[PDB]
Amino acid sequence: MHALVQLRGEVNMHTDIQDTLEMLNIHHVNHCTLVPETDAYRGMVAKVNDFVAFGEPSQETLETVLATRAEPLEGDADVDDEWVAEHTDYDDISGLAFALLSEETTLREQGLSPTLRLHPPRGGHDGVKHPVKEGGQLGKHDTEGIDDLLEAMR
Amino acid sequence: ATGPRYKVPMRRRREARTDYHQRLRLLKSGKPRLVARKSNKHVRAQLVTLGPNGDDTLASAHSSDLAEYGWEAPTGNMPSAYLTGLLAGLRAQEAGVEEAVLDIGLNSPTPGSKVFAIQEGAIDAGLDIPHNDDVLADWQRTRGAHIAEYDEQLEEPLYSGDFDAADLPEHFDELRETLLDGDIEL
Amino acid sequence: FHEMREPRIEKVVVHMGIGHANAEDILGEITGQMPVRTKAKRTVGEFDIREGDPIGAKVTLRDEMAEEFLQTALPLAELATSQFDDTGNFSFGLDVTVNLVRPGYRVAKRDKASRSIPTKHRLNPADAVAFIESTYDVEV
Amino acid sequence: PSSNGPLEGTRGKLKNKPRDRGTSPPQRAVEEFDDGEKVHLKIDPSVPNGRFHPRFDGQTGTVEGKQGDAYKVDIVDGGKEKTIIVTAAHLRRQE
Amino acid sequence: KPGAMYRNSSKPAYTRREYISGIPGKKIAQFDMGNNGAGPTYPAQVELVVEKPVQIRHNALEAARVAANRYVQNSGAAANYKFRIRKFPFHVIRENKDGMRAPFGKPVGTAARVHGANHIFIAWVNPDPNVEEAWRRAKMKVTPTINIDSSPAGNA
RNA sequence: UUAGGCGGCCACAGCGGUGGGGUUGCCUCCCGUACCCAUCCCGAACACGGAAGAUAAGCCCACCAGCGUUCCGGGGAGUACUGGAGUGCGCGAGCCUCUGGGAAACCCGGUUCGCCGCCACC
RNA sequence: AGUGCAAGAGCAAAAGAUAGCUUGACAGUGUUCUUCCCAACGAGGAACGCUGACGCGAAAGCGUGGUCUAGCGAACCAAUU
RNA sequence: CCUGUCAAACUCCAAACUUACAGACGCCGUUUGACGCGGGGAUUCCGGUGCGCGGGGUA
Ligand SMILES: [Cl-]
Ligand SMILES: [Cl-]
Ligand SMILES: [Mg+2]
Ligand SMILES: [Mg+2]
Ligand SMILES: [Mg+2]
Ligand SMILES: [Mg+2]
Ligand SMILES: [Mg+2]
Ligand SMILES: [Mg+2]
Ligand SMILES: [Mg+2]
Ligand SMILES: [Mg+2]
Ligand code: NA
Ligand code: NA
Ligand code: NA
Ligand code: NA
Ligand code: NA
Ligand code: NA
Repeated sequence: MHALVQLRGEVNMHTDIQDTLEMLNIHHVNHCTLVPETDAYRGMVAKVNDFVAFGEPSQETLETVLATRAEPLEGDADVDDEWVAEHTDYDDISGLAFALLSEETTLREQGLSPTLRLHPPRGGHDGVKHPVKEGGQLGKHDTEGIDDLLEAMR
Repeated sequence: ATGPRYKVPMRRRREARTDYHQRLRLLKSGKPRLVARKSNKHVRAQLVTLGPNGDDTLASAHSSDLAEYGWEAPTGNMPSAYLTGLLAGLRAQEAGVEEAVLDIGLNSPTPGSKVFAIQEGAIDAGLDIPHNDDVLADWQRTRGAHIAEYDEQLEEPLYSGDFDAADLPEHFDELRETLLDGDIEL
Repeated sequence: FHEMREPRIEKVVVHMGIGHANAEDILGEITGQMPVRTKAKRTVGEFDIREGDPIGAKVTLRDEMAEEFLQTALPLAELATSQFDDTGNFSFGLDVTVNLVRPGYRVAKRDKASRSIPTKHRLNPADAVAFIESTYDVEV
Repeated sequence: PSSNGPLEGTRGKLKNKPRDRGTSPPQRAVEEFDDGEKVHLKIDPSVPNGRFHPRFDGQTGTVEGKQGDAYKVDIVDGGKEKTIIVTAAHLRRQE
Repeated sequence: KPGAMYRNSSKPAYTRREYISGIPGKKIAQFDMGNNGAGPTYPAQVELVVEKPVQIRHNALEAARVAANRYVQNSGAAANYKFRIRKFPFHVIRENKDGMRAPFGKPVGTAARVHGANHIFIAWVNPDPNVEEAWRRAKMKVTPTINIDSSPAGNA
């Protein structure tokens, strides 16, 4: 399972690429979604490769971001351990996190918005004109790499 | 053979066995084919249908297994062909086959030929087949009369030992008569 | 093995390549059976522009009709060698050609499952000279 | 295009590779299809008759009855519904 | 006319003589120079390598070749060496010589298309590289910057 | 399939070559023209009638790779080309990096001298 | 090679050649595609049927002119069936 | 036999890629009625630029 964050805007981006992000529930910059590692999903992320940051996050990081930026399908309600326990199959954020990571369920299945609306990266990211292997922030990241980004956008 | 661009004919065209232009036309009817084939000594008749991996023969008769019913004469003649046709035709009927189109392969549509005798036989067996009566022999020749008379110009038996000296178109009737009722494999 | 490997005469073609006939008559008597017209192909200067057009006749003789003919034709010829086919044929003379081959030739002349005669089973110039020379005359 | 006939720009699609040259096998010209079956359309360079407009080469339609020995195949050109009269010699069962 | 007009390979390949008439003859005199009777049985083999894809008019080929071979006469008219220009001017070139109306040009010449890194010239010499000099003069009359490369020759 | 008939795929099956096989299931060559039929001339062919002979053709069986073809390993080659991205480089032509694909020639070594279906048959 | 004529395509027991026979280059009426990709638009064209009458063939079958894509023309008026 | 080169109107080969249909996932629709059908009203038929691919042209 990979974490998807749009880092580049819609202006001037191919339409077929924009619709792809939209099918992955991201409609704004800094919006994140969690995607299972399947053939179907893999092709989609490859197509979006140049306007996004993605990678497999650590259990911890996912928990921090889930707690901090997860939302119900509808409403303000904070998604904390109690919420998770009183609304999902799991007993706490950690349990949900693990299930997501092991691709056993999805944010929607558990009554949560498929989108984690992140905050801009505190300290700024590495740039949206170059990929990771060049010092930029676009493309596939290290688990440590994704974690840094996700945590700076916590 | 000569290179990458060289065109090699379909196998059965190489073997000079199948006329594909005639085959297509034959298959147009959507009906089973009455395959009439000859050999120096025998005459074969098959009712073939189309299949996913090749033709399917649903019924057949060979001039050899004619003796199996009382044939004691040569098997490469007119009376032989007719009977083989009738025999295959009967087996055809038993198999639930009601109609067919005559496929004479690479043979020639010569009037009174053996392939047409085969066709006559199959039709009398009950098989409905597109035909033309005045392209068939005049019964007597089918019976084998032309050969009996030929032996009349004897001086030396037309048949080396075989059966009879003056031959028998009567043996023909006895057999046809036989095939038209009961008996095994029919 | 032999008997089915030994040569034999298959047709002798006597033809008079005239250029426009009355010649048939002699061909009929020299051979014994009707002659056949010889149409020509292509338009050419020898005032022979007509495509379909009688310009000679030929006669293909087989069996006895061929022997009974060669039993007078050969004697009227001397030549041999070099003037022989690579397939064991030879033409001399009014032309008189002799096509020679062995027993299983029908295999390449019939309609069903026809086939081209293997090089080995073909008749060589030499194996030809022998057969004929061994029939009322001499080679070279 | 410098002209607008049906065969304009069909040099490739209506030409056989040198080895597929020559009369095609009759088996596929007699194939029978049922209404509802999905068939791929592809003109066979060697078969003159039963063809359809070259623009439809590559389409995959639905057999929906027949006319004479030819079949009536329904396709969708862009957004438009069309019916194509075509013989078995130029059709293939999908899958 | 300047090479500026034809040195680039931005146009389609235009070489089909069955649809193009009035093509000027080539000015290139020979392609095999020196001892063409002998085969490359020499110790040293130097090559003139083009470093950029370009079009070289038959004009430049001839002047480049002449300037090189005419100089290789530091070895003599019947000297022991063989010189080869491996390219031929296949590309037909036009000129629109009315303004931009019906501008398809008329044939005015021919040029050879050389891709960066190909060798246009190859000389065969015994340890006597006067050829290295014949080429300093040759890449002097062709558009691109060039690399003088030696292959069989560890006799440095 | 101790040899047959109708085929499907239509060169992996072609081209060329070697060896083996028949008182019979057989196929052939073969023998022969009163008939049905036949040659713009010839029972050559086509058609019909038939077994004295033969396994030499064909055919069937076993096999050979020199040519052609099919597929595969290794090399060429992750090269050539290319869908997506870049305030990367270059006077420019053009190039480079990241991401997703990815060849052709040719060389060397294997494969391939058909596979499969229905029917008939010591 | 040939197949009337551009170019490209198709074709070998043929779509080519030869021979013989024949007039389907037929009347009537349609389905569909094309003309006009997608996407409306006439004449024209083609493909594929049917009804009727025929030709040839043992027969399956072929023949809705020429192997395929050019060779075409509204209303008003006249002549004609 | 050896040796030197090419093709918009060449091809023994042959991509990336575009494309018909189907299934799967995604997204979407069934009170926000999608897909589609029928009807009313238009405006519009001088376009331009960047990038990729081009054809013409010294540009
Ligand atoms: Cl037969
Ligand atoms: Cl159509
Ligand atoms: Mg909300
Ligand atoms: Mg700050
Ligand atoms: Mg920055
Ligand atoms: Mg043998
Ligand atoms: Mg036609
Ligand atoms: Mg007027
Ligand atoms: Mg009038
Ligand atoms: Mg395209
Ligand atoms: Na074909
Ligand atoms: Na002017
Ligand atoms: Na220079
Ligand atoms: Na005549
Ligand atoms: Na044999
Ligand atoms: Na119309």
